[PDB]
Amino acid sequence: LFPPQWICCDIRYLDVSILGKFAVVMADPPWDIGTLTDDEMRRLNIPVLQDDGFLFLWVTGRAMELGRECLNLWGYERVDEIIWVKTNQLQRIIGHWLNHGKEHCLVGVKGNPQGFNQGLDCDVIVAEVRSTSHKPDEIYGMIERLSPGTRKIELFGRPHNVQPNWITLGNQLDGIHLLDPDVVARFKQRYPDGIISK
Amino acid sequence: NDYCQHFVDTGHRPQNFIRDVELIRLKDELIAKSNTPPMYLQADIEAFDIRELTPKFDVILLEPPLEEYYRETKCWTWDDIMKLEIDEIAAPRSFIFLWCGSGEGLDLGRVCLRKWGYRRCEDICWIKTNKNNPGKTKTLDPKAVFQRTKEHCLMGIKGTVVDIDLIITEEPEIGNIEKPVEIFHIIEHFCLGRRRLHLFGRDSTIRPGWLTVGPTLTNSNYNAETYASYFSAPNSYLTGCTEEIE
Ligand SMILES: Nc1ncnc2c1ncn2[C@@H]1O[C@H](C[C@@H](N)CC[C@H](N)C(=O)O)[C@@H](O)[C@H]1O
Repeated sequence: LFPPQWICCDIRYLDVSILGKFAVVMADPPWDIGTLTDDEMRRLNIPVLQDDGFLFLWVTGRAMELGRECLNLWGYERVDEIIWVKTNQLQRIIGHWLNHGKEHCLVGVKGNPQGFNQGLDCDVIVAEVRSTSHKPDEIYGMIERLSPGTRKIELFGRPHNVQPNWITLGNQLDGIHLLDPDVVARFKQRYPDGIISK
Repeated sequence: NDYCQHFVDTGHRPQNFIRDVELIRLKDELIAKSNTPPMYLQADIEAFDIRELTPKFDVILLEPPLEEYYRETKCWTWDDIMKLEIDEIAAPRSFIFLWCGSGEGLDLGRVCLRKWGYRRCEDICWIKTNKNNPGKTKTLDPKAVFQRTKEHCLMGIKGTVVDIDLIITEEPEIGNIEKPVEIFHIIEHFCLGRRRLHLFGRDSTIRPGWLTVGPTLTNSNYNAETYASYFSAPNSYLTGCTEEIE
């Protein structure tokens, strides 16, 4: 069901098997560079979310390496790396050796995705910084052109991250908003009283 | 303005629209005064005992000729590179700058850094504009999801030890494999020491303050004893950013 959907949850404890399979996963985890430990990140049940498709994983600092570990542990091969060049309103550019002008987003592939429009966009995003950790909305349009109309899921999203065709998971979302009948049914069967524990 | 959409529409890369791309940089002058004479050696790095390069280096810039650099144009695989004995010539406290390209090297270059005993402290991205040829499509790597418009230079540190982690220039002509000379500016302004090695450098990259070693050099002047004499006492520990010792 096309309109935005979301689930306020602790992503460590949600049974993500109820959500089905997705053409694209995106995550912006709170790396321990309210953070998740390295082991909690490794143990996230990312493998059940896709059979064939792409994972977009935001990283900074030592998560450039830890994120690569998670990506591989979860069954992906890193095949691209998007750079977001951070600018002000006048398109000027805004780790203790160098100032940082950018953030990185690893692109992993699982299986053999068919029918994606690879090569339409380039791997550099030039976009304004907004609030802290707020990622650029340009990535949603890149992902939509890569895989139009398909189901996507975002992990650790905030309210401003919800988007059509996306299901957003995160602990700062407001309640639960689910419209896909497949997902509603499996959510009701798994959480009859709406409580997500353990 | 969505510059991603704009690139889809026009072929102008988003980085084409980045603008402007203390004052007191007399650091540059002290660097130039501190610089050793340029020294250089022709050597087939595959068949060369790297341990002959003495003394141990404070900084190593490593620029192996990856196959991905020759898209329309001896290439080194990451198998070849990983087997270089870089740890045998790096000082116990020292730095490495490894050009990794834009594909599997972003992973295998990190494997190399750890193999040689470094940890990554910076990821420097060379972002390439196409202001002069917006209508010139890529030809993607088979595994690529996106058009690749940048290269990465990884900085590694081993031991107990003004610029930004971005270099922006126009994409060079086909068959031109040179990296932006700005990487030398960044490295030298860290003031890491004066024993500086550039592996797989070329005649075109020879520079004061650097020892350049590579297979395509046409001439050599390297002598290990002469080179070591540049760093004998009282000059053994200079950063390359302070005044010479009288
Ligand atoms: N165990 C957890 N489960 C779900 N969400 C969490 C958890 N821990 C932290 N979070 C949230 O993950 C988000 C991390 C942010 N970096 C995400 C930023 C977001 N991508 C944006 O563009 O604004 C925050 O909302 C955290 O409160």
